[PDB]
Amino acid sequence: ATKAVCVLKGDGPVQGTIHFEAKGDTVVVTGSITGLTEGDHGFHVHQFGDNTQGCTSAGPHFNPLSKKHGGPKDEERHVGDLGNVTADKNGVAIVDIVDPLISLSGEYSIIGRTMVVHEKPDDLGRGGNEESTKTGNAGSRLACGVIGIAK
Amino acid sequence: ATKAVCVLKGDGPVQGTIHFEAKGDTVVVTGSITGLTEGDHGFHVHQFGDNTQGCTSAGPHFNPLSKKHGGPKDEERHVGDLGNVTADKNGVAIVDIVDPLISLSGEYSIIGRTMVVHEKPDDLGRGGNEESTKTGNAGSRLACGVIGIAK
Ligand SMILES: [Cu+2]
Ligand SMILES: [Cu+2]
Ligand SMILES: [Zn+2]
Ligand SMILES: [Zn+2]
Repeated sequence: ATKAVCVLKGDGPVQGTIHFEAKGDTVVVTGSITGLTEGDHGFHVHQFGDNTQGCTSAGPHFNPLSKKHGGPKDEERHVGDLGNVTADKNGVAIVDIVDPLISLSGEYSIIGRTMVVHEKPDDLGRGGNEESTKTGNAGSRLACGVIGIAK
Repeated sequence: ATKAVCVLKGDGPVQGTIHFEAKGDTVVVTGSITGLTEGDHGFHVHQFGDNTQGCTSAGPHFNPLSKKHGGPKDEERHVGDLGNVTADKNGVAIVDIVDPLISLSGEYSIIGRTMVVHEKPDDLGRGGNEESTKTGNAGSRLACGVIGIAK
């Protein structure tokens, strides 16, 4: 309801624990992802909490409003579009995102969906090519986990 | 949501995929678990979809009505009390459960909670000790996963 958690795992070395907390009409996303290459990595909620085929079965970006892909600060974005996390030289990205569109309740609830961190930076839907309007050219899914209710 | 899914894993060899489907006011639970010892094994929805410390962080049986532990056919049961799955001599359990109390939406939704399969049979709350009324003496948590929305 007010707190959620996600453990991201994959076939490679990328892992992390993400926490979610409802604050006013926002959700605060914190935690850290480890094992990344230094630099930016796309970071989105995908539609399905389905880990039967790794991160592949998570489906596309959570997009209940049928909008094009964007950055978290854009009006035109998927609900799940949380932009980029940035990993330091040691491969650690400290996640600190305050987002007004995702929710832990109601129609926009991300409970039971999947958090995904990507191989490449998210171009935030500015590129204008076809792939940018769906995924932001973030490339493959390095690690993922199902978003669960937390104590 | 009308469909849900769970991938079970643990520290040992126990693995399986559980599927959930809403039909009217019931949820149909199906799937398979391998790597179990022969015989019965407790099978419950636990409160938190928190895998940060393996199955230990899932918390207790999901219990919004503050009842004692029981079997799924009892009124005096936890919402998460789905009884026993049964593994054959080869360690394979076929899951086939129809339950009217768990739900995939609303107040008793198990989306974002944790499915857990246990070391020992669930005595269904009729073991005669204080432990029976809490866990059914199912023992340790062999494998678990967070319940996610499925396509
Ligand atoms: Cu993504
Ligand atoms: Cu249990
Ligand atoms: Zn997107
Ligand atoms: Zn119970």
